[PDB]
Amino acid sequence: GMRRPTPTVYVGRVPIGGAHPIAVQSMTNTPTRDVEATTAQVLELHRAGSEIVRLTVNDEEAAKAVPEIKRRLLAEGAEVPLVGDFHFNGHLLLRKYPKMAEALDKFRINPGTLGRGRHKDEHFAEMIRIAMDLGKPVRIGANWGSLDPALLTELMDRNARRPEPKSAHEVVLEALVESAVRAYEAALEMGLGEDKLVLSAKVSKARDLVWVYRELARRTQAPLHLGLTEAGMGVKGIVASAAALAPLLLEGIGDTIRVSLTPAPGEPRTKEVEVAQEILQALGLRAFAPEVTSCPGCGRTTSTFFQELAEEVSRRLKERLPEWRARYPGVEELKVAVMGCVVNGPGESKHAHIGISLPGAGEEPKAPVYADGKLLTILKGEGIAEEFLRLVEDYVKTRFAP
Amino acid sequence: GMRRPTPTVYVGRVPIGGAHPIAVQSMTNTPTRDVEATTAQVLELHRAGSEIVRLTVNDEEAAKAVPEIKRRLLAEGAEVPLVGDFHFNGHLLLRKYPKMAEALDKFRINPGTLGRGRHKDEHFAEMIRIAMDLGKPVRIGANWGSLDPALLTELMDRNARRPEPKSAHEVVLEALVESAVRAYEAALEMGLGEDKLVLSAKVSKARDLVWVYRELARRTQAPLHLGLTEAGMGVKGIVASAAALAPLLLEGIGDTIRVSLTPAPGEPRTKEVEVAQEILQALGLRAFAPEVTSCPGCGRTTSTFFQELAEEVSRRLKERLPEWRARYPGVEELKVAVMGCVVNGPGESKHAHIGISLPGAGEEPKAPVYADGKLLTILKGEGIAEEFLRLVEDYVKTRFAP
Ligand SMILES: C[C+](CO)[C@H](O)COP(=O)(O)OP(=O)(O)O
Ligand SMILES: C[C+](CO)[C@H](O)COP(=O)(O)OP(=O)(O)O
Ligand code: SF4
Ligand code: SF4
Repeated sequence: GMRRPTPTVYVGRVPIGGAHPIAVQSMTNTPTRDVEATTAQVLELHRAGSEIVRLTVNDEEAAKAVPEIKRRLLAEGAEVPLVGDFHFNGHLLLRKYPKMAEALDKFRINPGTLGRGRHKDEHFAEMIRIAMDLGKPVRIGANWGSLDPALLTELMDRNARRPEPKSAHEVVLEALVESAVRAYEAALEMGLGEDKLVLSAKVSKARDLVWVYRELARRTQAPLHLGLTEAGMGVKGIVASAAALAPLLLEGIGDTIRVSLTPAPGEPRTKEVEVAQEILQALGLRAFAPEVTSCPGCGRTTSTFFQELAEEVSRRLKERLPEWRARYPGVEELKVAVMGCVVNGPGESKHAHIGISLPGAGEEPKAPVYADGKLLTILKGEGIAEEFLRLVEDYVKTRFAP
Repeated sequence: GMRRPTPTVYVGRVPIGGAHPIAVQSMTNTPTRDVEATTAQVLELHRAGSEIVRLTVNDEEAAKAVPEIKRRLLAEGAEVPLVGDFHFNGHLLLRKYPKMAEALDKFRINPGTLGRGRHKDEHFAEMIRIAMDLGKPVRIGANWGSLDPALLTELMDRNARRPEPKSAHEVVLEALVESAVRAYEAALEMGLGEDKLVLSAKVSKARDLVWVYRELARRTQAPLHLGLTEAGMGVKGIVASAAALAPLLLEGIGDTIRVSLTPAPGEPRTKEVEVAQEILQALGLRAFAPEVTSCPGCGRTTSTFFQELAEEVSRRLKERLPEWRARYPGVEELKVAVMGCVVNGPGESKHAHIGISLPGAGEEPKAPVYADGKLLTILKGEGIAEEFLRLVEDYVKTRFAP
């Protein structure tokens, strides 16, 4: 289950591929024609951790805005790469607005939103030609919400000739993979470099996504852009996204990710970037920020004190991070434990860089603190929380000193 | 990647094993001695979907309370099975309080919290004897927060003799597996039935959990209780839990799950049960409630109207569910789509049972609705939301009629 080798594709300054960290990306939801709102959100997403940012380029007004958005970003020294998302008229917009084409750092094509049969091949070829002329990379991104219907008919007739035809659902997933593979092969044949081609083939159900990506990974050599499309709102969207991605990421499949959450009204667009980072950090693939390991608490602990302490520690680590990031290289790998009682508290604290085990039911009112697998001190009284946070600050300064 | 066969273990009326749905469980956080608070929370957890509920049985006052909690549950016709969580003094509490022993529906033993070496074997044997005498099932639950240190030394010396010794971390994971396996074999040898034994071996990091469970699954025949221990707070705990479980569940490993979230202060203990259900539903393993598939929205849609509609649909489905569950068998499998524009909106809506595709940028102000893969109607004007919800109600009545 080691990382799938792939050629490197640069999206701006960010390399994508088997030799590189899995890159977090996101997409804006502001109208792209609104230069102020869109530039602000691109910066917001980038500051949250979005290494690459996509924006829809849906019409001429959007196309006209892109060079000004890019100008404004550069003016503040924000080197975030921009992906243009094209559907239906990508070939017209790229042809008509060469300054937009040049301002983007990558073009997204969807093989199912090119046009009707004869025109499809030529629309696709025009986009690919422009990308080659400008040295831009392309994502060929299929999505089962926009599956090429002629290809689906071809595969439905192939399936019908089988001694045991597969289900309609299965054929749809075959067709999605085929859509991406065919387009990938067509681009290569036209001369686009392996260093300029990323593929995706998204579906909205986890088990299907796994199947699809295993097929992509086997059939192609490209870096893969992995995501569960239309994952939805709230806890459902978070859970579905994690569930879908983890099996693939653990098998070494995927070179960049996007988490497709529906924000609740008033919820920041940066939530999807947090989720993406948590997925990669949970699986030990990247480290972005200190993490807190804590027990659920049970009838052995005093629920509110323990929950308050864990919350307070997490809050403080988040407040310290900007400073820590600047002073203490490697601090993103910090593991801190906050535990409710003696059953697992010392042991889990010993597995962390530093951890505290509160006293639970039946225990003397003292809280041992462990660091690097051994007892550091024992805390008691009021301000356990502030004392522990001081010990954590001390530990960081020593362990992650430059 | 089909379901691992296992013998069936009944926990109360709930069967656990390869022939049965993966059971959702949880654990209380109230002091077990508080009969009113604990009974209330057991009912709350059970009504949220916890098919089995664990409670700590840490001391004599807790032990004395258990038969009254069980009485109170039965008095309201709540047949929820109770698992007693025992550490350090399990053998003393079960011996001293036979009415507690009989009131429980399953005993949890942790091989690392039995006692010191010589006494450990006898403590374990006493618990197992009582379980056999009463016909109770047992979980032998190892946890790396409470790993038997003598076993770890034995395995550290075995490792040191290897031509290429493994890391200390790797040896810890070996020891955790060995702890569970040895105890399982010991229980079987003493005469406890294969129909009375569930195993777990929990760690707090996802990739390690996968390794551990693949080993358990191979080395034993028991049903497995799967969970990422000490998963933590908030989005991190949710994501880590999903990430850890999905690879295993998709490979067919795991017969019951528990999600080990730390509640934020004032957050209900039922959140962990929601998360558990979302994991299983995301992976197509169980269906608990209708789900909404929605796009993230982008610069093609009007952010707030779309986000409000998706939120409103999700809210309404949740309000209708108790009634629907009673009237319309199978409704838990309902899939509804709410989509932002024409790019993926119709296609994704066609994959749902019923879905709506709002008009995005450039489009006529009309919203097609699809059901069973084909156009049902087209909505326009105000009250699109109420009209769509009426269509969904109509669709449910027809499709899931008894
Ligand atoms: C932006 C858009 C056009 O496909 C989609 O509806 C959803 O975004 P997504 O889930 O990131 O999927 P794509 O990579 O865009 O296929
Ligand atoms: C309740 C308790 C005693 O092990 C733990 O700290 C945590 O609960 P858990 O994460 O469900 O892990 P166990 O199944 O109890 O090993
Ligand atoms: S460490 Fe103690 S308080 Fe925390 S859930 Fe475990 S047993 Fe309960
Ligand atoms: S369906 Fe349309 S509005 Fe929704 S994210 Fe996709 S492209 Fe954007």
